[PDB]
Amino acid sequence: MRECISIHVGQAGVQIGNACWELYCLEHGIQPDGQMPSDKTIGGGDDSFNTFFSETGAGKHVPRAVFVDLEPTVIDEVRTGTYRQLFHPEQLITGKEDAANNYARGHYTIGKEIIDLVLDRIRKLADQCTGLQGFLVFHSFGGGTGSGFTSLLMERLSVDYGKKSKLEFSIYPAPQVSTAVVEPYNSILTTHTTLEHSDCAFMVDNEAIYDICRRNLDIERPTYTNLNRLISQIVSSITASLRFDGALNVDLTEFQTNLVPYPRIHFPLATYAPVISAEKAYHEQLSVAEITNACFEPANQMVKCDPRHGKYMACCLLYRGDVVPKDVNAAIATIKTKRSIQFVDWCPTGFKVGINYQPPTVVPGGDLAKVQRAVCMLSNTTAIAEAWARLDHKFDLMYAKRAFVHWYVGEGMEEGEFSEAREDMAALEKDYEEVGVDSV
Amino acid sequence: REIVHIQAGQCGNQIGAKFWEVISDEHGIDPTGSYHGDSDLQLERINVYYNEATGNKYVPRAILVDLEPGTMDSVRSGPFGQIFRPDNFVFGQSGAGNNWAKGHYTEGAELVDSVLDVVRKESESCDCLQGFQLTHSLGGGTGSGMGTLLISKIREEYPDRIMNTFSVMPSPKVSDTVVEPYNATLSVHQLVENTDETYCIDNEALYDICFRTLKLTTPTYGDLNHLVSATMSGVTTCLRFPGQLNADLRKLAVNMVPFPRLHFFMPGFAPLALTVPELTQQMFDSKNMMAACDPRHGRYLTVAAIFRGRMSMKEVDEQMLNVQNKNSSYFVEWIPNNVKTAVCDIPPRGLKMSATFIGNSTAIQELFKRISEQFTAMFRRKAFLHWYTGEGMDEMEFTEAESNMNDLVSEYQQYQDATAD
Amino acid sequence: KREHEREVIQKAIEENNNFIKMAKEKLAQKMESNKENREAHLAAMLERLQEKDKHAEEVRKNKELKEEAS
Ligand SMILES: Nc1nc2c(ncn2[C@@H]2O[C@H](COP(=O)(O)OP(=O)(O)OP(=O)(O)O)[C@@H](O)[C@H]2O)c(=O)[nH]1
Ligand SMILES: Nc1nc2c(ncn2[C@@H]2O[C@H](COP(=O)(O)OP(=O)(O)O)[C@@H](O)[C@H]2O)c(=O)[nH]1
Ligand SMILES: [Ca+2]
Ligand SMILES: [Mg+2]
Ligand SMILES: [Mg+2]
Repeated sequence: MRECISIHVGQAGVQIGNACWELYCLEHGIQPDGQMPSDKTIGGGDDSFNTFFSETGAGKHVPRAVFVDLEPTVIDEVRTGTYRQLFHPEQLITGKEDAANNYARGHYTIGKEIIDLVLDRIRKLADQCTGLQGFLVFHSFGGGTGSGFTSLLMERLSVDYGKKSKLEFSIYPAPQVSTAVVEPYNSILTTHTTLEHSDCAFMVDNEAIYDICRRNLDIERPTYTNLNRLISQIVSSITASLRFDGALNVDLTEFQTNLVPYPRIHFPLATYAPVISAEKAYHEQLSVAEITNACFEPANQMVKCDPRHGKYMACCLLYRGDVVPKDVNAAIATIKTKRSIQFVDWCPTGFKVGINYQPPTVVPGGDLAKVQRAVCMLSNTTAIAEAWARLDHKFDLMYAKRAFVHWYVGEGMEEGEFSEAREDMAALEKDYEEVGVDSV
Repeated sequence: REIVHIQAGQCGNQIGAKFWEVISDEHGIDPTGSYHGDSDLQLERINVYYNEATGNKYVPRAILVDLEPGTMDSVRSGPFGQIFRPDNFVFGQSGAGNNWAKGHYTEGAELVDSVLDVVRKESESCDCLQGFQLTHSLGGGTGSGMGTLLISKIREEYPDRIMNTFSVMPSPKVSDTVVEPYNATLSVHQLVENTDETYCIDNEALYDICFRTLKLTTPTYGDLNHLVSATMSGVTTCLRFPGQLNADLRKLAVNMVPFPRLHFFMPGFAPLALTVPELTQQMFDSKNMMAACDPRHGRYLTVAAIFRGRMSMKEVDEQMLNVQNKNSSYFVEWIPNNVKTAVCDIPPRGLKMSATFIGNSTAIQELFKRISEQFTAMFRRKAFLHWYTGEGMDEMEFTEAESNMNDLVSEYQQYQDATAD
Repeated sequence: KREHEREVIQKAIEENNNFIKMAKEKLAQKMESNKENREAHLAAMLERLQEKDKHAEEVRKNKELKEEAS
């Protein structure tokens, strides 16, 4: 049983954390006070759910998590909210002044004042682990803390924990819910500085999630709460193999072996199904084949891009709930005979499958129907590079005029770091091009 | 968190007092400083502008400044006159005689240190100071000359805090006359170097709005100030109520100021059936601008829009996208997604819904060009210069101020002409 | 074969330590370079403001010399 420590950084990171931890508590039978009646071993144990939760002698199950933000008002709502008894106060860390949507303030000016306390607090979590597997880091690309403080933290974690695994859930910006004109700057800067310190990063395009909520759940104008509930289901699908046991369960690290062909090519595309309202789910049971088919519909992806116009280097299916391999195999054979699934020539074309038998759960008063079976597809496709292309283009438009650059230079940064970051992005786009070219 | 408010000179104190009355009402604070409101949303961010004293009393974090006692005494008798902190009145006797030099270099210089003592007191007790806002006019002597001096002095002690001004521009249509172009130009010279964000409140525009739109043949300062206060309430709502966008002064500046000198905003308001499509058309129309400039004569570098009241979020998003689509030529192409929108549930007093507009448009040069013209027609004849040399200034400083302001104009033109390709 | 086995694992240790070291030194250089840059920015800002003050004195001294002529 290898522990995983989650770190939630900045508003997006923290609010997604709220949604994820509430959902995990529901999946595991853990109450808002941390009590878990079904757990018979008191004060400790090596059950699957212990990778994510520690236990006190008082029977409280405590998330192996730190929440960090540079201003206090988002975390204050955790401190005073429904799940406030879940966390020890020292796991929730706040400053007095935010990064003002400025990577430089998050990474240097404001961030440097709290970084040591954050690492000290993470260290206390790690000291309670007998075989720490790694970290899961939740953050936005666009915010000043999400971008700059996360980069600083990832650099420091590489120093303090070596090549111990670090996975990200990264919120890629969309204009429907963006709050800063400079988000392209922050995105490129953080992506550049974090690239070498991250083993696997799952990007979540807020526009893809926004459009799924509008279209699939009929939400007129999605809020963060709508987005975050959807995002937590996806995050849960991804971490379920670490949190539950089972015969057909396959560990996330085993998928990772297939998902990462080169250190830099480590951004899987997630697609999730079924996303459906209670009103439409009623009397409409969605078979293994229907949800599997939905995985190859680009409308169901967490990042907007078109895999039909790229090449696959890996395809993984993470099923949960009422699912048996026979039906999975039939469904896959069907997809194979009818879809544009083209692999690069240096990779095998088999889909890697895992099944966790614990069915999905929903939060009370949410938008998603409770279903009997769900699936998250994780693929490594050249198509994901479109997301970088779009962001890099917005960066170029502004940078050619040095618009807003003075806000960064004023906090001590140099133009040199902008061009260095931009060139690393250009090289990344190029890397994704090369892996798709046929072997000579 | 905390903002410190400074009001200087006659105009400064008049629009300042109106500002506190209006927002005190929005926040449910009565004139004695006691809260009697209905919504918890009124108090969530009350600390931005108010100090809490024992007795659950709220005291504006406000400092009142003038080189004569007149307006200040008027304030103390006003409706909310007793709400202010008595120690925060710092008036002299000399007066400034509508002379920037007197406010900036001599008279104002004499009173400035006692003002700083109050600023420092208010600042020291702040959990985490955001920065400052100053209300003043640029046409007189105290607000203009001493106001700019105060900005300089405060920056020296708080170089890492945001400096925001609400600056009332002079106009012959309202004019206290006659050296106003000198005062204004000398002022703008200071604002260009030493503030982070300036709201250009243009008397030329307030007049044309009262006269033409409101149908007031004889507009008083009272009528002008209703416009000013409605605007000021609007552009501070994202600072005063919970929310996501431009929720503090630094985040606003980072969204609004692509180049450090280009920080002069054209504010707008609506209304002056009232649907979302109608609010939207109105807040973007030249007639609703508080600065005498036509945005169809330049391009928008950045925009903030604030909608207030109960309305469809979906409808707002659509109308805002529609405005940009249909008017794409008037938003620079090389700053993507440069228009941000906020919606606050709490409407201003006496309206079901309203919209406030904050624009950084290269068309603001029409305002500076108009001042520059009036400045040069006097300066070329060296008219009234002795009022200024008589306090120790050389012509050089006039020449420099003129130049810096002409440079500002050229810089707006440069970015207006800029292309993505 | 045992000698090769020993070299492989030592090589793995050496590269992990070099990675950590490289990361440590680059962070230190960035934070140092950043601090110096930021302080220089603030210093030039204050030095401009203290010139404004020098010019203000110069102006009042100037009035005092033309009120003596008179
Ligand atoms: N999906 C999702 N996105 C969010 C959420 N909150 C903010 N965002 C997005 O994150 C970006 C803004 O960054 P934030 O996380 O709010 O900023 P921050 O990390 O707190 O950094 P500073 O506020 O500058 O200190 C924008 O793209 C927002 O749309 C959230 O709860 N869910
Ligand atoms: N909008 C508005 N403008 C004013 C008001 N009072 C004065 N002004 C303008 O302010 C300029 C004169 O400066 P003023 O503040 O009165 O002089 P000061 O006391 O030296 O700062 C002129 O352009 C006036 O039209 C007011 O209450 N409202
Ligand atoms: Ca146990
Ligand atoms: Mg934040
Ligand atoms: Mg006057």
